[PDB]
Amino acid sequence: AMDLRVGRKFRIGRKIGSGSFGDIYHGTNLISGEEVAIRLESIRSRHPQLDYESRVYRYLSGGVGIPFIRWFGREGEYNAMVIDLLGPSLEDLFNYCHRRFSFKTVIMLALQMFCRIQYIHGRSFIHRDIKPDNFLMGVGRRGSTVHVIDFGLSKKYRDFNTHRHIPYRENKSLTARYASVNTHLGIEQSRRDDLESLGYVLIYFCKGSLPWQGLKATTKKQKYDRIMEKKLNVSVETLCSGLPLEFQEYMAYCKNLKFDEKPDYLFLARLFKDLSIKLEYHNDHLFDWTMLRYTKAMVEKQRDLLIEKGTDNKSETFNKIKLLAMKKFPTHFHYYKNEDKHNPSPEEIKQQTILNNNAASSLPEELLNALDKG
Amino acid sequence: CLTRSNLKKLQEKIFDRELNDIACDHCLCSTENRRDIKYSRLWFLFELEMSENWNENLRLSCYNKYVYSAIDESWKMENILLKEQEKHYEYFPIGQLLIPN
Ligand SMILES: [Zn+2]
Repeated sequence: AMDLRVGRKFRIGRKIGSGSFGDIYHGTNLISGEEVAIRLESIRSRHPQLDYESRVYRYLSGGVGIPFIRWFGREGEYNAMVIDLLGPSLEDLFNYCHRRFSFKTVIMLALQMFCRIQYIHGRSFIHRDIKPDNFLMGVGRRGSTVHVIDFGLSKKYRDFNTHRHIPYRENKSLTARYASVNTHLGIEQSRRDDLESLGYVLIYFCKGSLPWQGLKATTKKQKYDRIMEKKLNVSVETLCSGLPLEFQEYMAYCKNLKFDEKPDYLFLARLFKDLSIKLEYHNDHLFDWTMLRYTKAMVEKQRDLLIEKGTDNKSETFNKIKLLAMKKFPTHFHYYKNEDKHNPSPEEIKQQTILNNNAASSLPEELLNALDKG
Repeated sequence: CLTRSNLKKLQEKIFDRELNDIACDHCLCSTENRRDIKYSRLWFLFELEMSENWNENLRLSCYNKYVYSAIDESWKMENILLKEQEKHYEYFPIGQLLIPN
């Protein structure tokens, strides 16, 4: 009754995620007690893919950030896939940080995503569905490692016996937000299209929005048309206005790639790694949500101290907590300026550090212990 | 067996014990903290990663005890903090999970 099991090894716990026409459940191994994620797909679905990506995970097994499948098989009405438990997605962490990421976090994330994508490409695969929702963090000591999920639209771009690329095709069926420009044109997706999609995600992280977002039209077909009209029209410079030039150089590189040529992954790595050096970012594995969760927890336990010896708020209180953390780690938090239509130099970006150092929060007696923290 | 009705009854009792059966003075585990987030993953999978006793995380010490262990006393969950730092994965500073008094 209350003991539902999958694959005779895992018990089903609380529901954690709801995929499209599917559900994701937290679970534990009956014998070892290891936490697992359980994906359930009903057989009565118009487009089943759980069996397919099950084969993909097992083929991409042995890679960093590639979720190791613990078991796949059928359970009653459902197809059941069991992997090791993962943390929230980047879209989840985006909402956690109120949809704005620091320059540091974006670069740290970009460097991890570059390796994930290159590995998948190195196994003769392309993802074809790159969005913040398909990148998850680990739990426990894997919490620093970015993982990749959802290979339902994944496809082999080359043969294995020979490295010959798939032929150039058109009128291939048109995720409108992060899709490549060539994907809108019906052109076959390639390795270039994945990296271009990745760029759209990174720019989306810095600005919190994209040009094709929030476009209005009377006829709903025109709504979809305006977005396509937007991607093709917008220049790379306009797209990466308030961002460092490294971002523009990335998008320019990816959109200039041929249909079959191999990307210079090492160049993309150095490009942002050089930027982090300029911005004086160190490899300390500290994301925005990492410092925010810590600062939040540090402040809230001080409440109990005050008591013993004594939804609108959330946007205001998080703002107070974000500012305090911004003061505690002034070198880490650098953000994109909405006003700027030019590419800011590392100096202007490093100028924010001084501003963050000379920052003042509302809380008085609580901040006194935050001074005592040091 | 595994049916849709079975999953419903299983999830109902869990969220019943999740709503008002988690009795601790922990701030993150508190019901007030869950109203703040509509995306339960940010709480259950990200904020329960924190450790109040620097031995077990909140998902093990608080959640597993009040939600799972109450439904079934034999329901097992491991301490993922006791696990190794695996070679392939990026380094995880455990200091980010430790709550300062
Ligand atoms: Zn608690």
